[PDB]
Amino acid sequence: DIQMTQSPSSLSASVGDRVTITCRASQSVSSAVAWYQQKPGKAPKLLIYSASSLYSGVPSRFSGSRSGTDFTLTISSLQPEDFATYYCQQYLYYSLVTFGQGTKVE
Amino acid sequence: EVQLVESGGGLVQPGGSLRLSCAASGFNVVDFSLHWVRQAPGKGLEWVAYISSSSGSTSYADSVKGRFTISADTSKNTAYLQMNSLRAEDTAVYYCARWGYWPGEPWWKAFDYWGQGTLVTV
Amino acid sequence: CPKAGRHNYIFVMIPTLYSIIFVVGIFGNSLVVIVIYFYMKLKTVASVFLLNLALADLCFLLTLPLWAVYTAMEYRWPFGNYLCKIASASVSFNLYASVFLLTCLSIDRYLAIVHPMKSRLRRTMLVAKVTCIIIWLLAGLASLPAIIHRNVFFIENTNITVCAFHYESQNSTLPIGLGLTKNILGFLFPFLIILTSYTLIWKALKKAYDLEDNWETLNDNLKVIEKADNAAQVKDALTKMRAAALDAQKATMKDFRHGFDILVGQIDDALKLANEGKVKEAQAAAEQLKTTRNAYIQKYLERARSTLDKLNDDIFKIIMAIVLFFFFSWIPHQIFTFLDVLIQLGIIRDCRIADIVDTAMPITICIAYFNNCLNPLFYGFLGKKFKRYFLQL
Amino acid sequence: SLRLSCAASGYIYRRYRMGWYRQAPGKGREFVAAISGGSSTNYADSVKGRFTISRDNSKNTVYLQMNSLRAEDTAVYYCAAYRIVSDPRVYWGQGTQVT
Ligand SMILES: CC(C)CCC[C@@H](C)[C@H]1CC[C@H]2[C@@H]3CC=C4C[C@@H](OC(=O)CCC(=O)O)CC[C@]4(C)[C@H]3CC[C@]12C
Ligand SMILES: CC(C)CCC[C@@H](C)[C@H]1CC[C@H]2[C@@H]3CC=C4C[C@@H](OC(=O)CCC(=O)O)CC[C@]4(C)[C@H]3CC[C@]12C
Repeated sequence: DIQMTQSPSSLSASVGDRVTITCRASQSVSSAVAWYQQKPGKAPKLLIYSASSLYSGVPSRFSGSRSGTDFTLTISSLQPEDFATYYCQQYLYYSLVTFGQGTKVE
Repeated sequence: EVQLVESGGGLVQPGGSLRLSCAASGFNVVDFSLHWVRQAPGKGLEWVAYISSSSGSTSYADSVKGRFTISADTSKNTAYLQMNSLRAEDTAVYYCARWGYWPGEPWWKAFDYWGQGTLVTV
Repeated sequence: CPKAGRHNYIFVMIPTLYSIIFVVGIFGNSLVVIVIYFYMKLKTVASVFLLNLALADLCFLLTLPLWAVYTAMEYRWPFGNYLCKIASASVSFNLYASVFLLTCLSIDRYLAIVHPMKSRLRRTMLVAKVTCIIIWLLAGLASLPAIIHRNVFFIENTNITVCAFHYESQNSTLPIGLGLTKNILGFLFPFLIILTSYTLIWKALKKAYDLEDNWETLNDNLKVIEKADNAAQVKDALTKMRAAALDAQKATMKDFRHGFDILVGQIDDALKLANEGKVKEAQAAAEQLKTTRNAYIQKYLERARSTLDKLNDDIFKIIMAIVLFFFFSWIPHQIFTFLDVLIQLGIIRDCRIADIVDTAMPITICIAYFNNCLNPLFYGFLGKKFKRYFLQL
Repeated sequence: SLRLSCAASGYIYRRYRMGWYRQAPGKGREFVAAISGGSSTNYADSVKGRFTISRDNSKNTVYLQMNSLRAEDTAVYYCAAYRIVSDPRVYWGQGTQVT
């Protein structure tokens, strides 16, 4: 039962700004952390897998890093389409999946 | 192309039974582990259950164990989620996702493809 | 501003301190040479370079001490012109020889720690001797300007005579070139090479520690699985086991990654039985993780434990202590050599700073002379502490 | 008779003691005159009275003015700039062999 905590419950930002979202894990989960982006009324879309690997079809602005237990999602060039809810995930095992709480960006 | 389609949702009285489904296309269920992620209205995503068309390792969330029964039918290339004894906390939108098996990069990709989701209200 | 002076205390403190440095350093370096040549024979590349470093320090302590009497009474040099040349070339000779030997020591440590098998043994001792020959030749050839140009110089009408550097041009680029090679080739490039070598050593040390630390988490939780029966504690033990296996696989090529692929495969198999409410099968399935440890991961674990043991060697602590102390003792000299080389070029035109630089250069030579005396004290760590037996005997 | 000059650099002129040395076949470099460097003008034998060393703080040049030029005064005159304190260095200029 690894609990994922997301630091910013909300993050107001302007177009072209750089935002950072941070995740923390109860235990060590290696790099088994994925980042999602859910727009209202739509299913989430995977952005970064393995905590540092950009998914195919995703703009290179998105980035992820891991420093031990702390996982950070960073976008350096925010765009009008970046305004969505960004979730966290630890996927160390099939039955051990826990998501974050959400980082609605406005 | 790869696509997951959910069906079988609706509105039922509390304590009722529902039979959710997750159709698949563009990939096989044998080489992918199909999960069920639930998002309560106004809340975040929480994992519910998962099934394998492989040997058959299944699991459920601690807050949902005993009343849910996930199943897979590789002949029809779809996964089902049996629901019974539904409580008021089970009202949410259920997404079915896919997740590769451990050997290789498919496991590291997490829920690469999701489904449009189906709404269940009790 | 032209009228100044700080020789009231310099002319008395330095000569006594110089004599103390001379005696202590000569005794310590003689002991270091004696132990490195008889108590622990020249069977390693590191001992060959360390013996050469001790010999270079002995040469500096034997050919400079005429500077102690040169500064003892004013700056008079009532010695031979050859003595002035061989006492003024010794600063450059010691700097270049010691810094080159320290770079070669860092390179040897890098090779011995992070390329255990890429470097042979028979072909390195000869290479070490040839490198020492080339280092001594390079240090001697880089001290040739101080032999050709340094000369005795009678001051005006009075009989006071000094060992002066004779530049046969007012706008001569030799002082700038000599003072810059002493900064670049004598300090900068060797320091960069040593930093790269020690960072690459640290990078491999971190990778070796990561594999063993992550395997320790795998080992402790394996014993927890056997000594537990509740169908629950097995799950948390494997949860920490799976994460450790994934983290260890990131250390490192195909065989190493493959070996950890079955390891996480067995962990998942144990979690499948643990999630099914079976403890004996979960405990039984967790036992095969030891069988796959020997097949693939054991050969990589030993290469990591051995690498970490090399950090605990006395020769590693001594070499890095010598390297660090050398760059701390010589950095006052290179800073003021760069400060002085700027004044000649006209980059800085300030009388106040010029007096500071002039009064600081004798102290910088004093500090660099102190490095040779404190080097043999680092050897008093362990293993080489058998010199106490030799002294009593 | 004639006057010699020494176009020194700015760094040498400010600090170093600039003077004249003389060399003839059969003898080494013997001191003649000196100026600047924080000390007073120093003169050698047989040149104390006749030879005059001057100063120019604008053109960056020291002049050795000699008027008699008799006996065996003829030799090669070398301009030296020595800073004794700290590391002694001597900056020898181009020689000039007089008649
Ligand atoms: C100032 C310049 C022009 C000359 C300086 C003298 C060098 C030619 C001397 C001084 C120190 C000597 C070194 C001192 C110690 C050793 C270790 C020595 O190793 C052994 O005794 C074991 C191997 C063997 O049997 O040759 C090999 C020679 C070497 C590098 C010596 C080679 C000759 C060196 C470099
Ligand atoms: C004016 C002077 C006194 C300033 C200090 C200079 C030296 C006395 C210092 C500088 C670098 C120091 C060394 C830096 C590193 C080490 C390694 C250290 O051993 C380890 O490697 C411990 C850590 C580990 O094993 O990971 C023991 C102390 C030692 C020799 C230090 C001893 C003291 C040294 C030589």
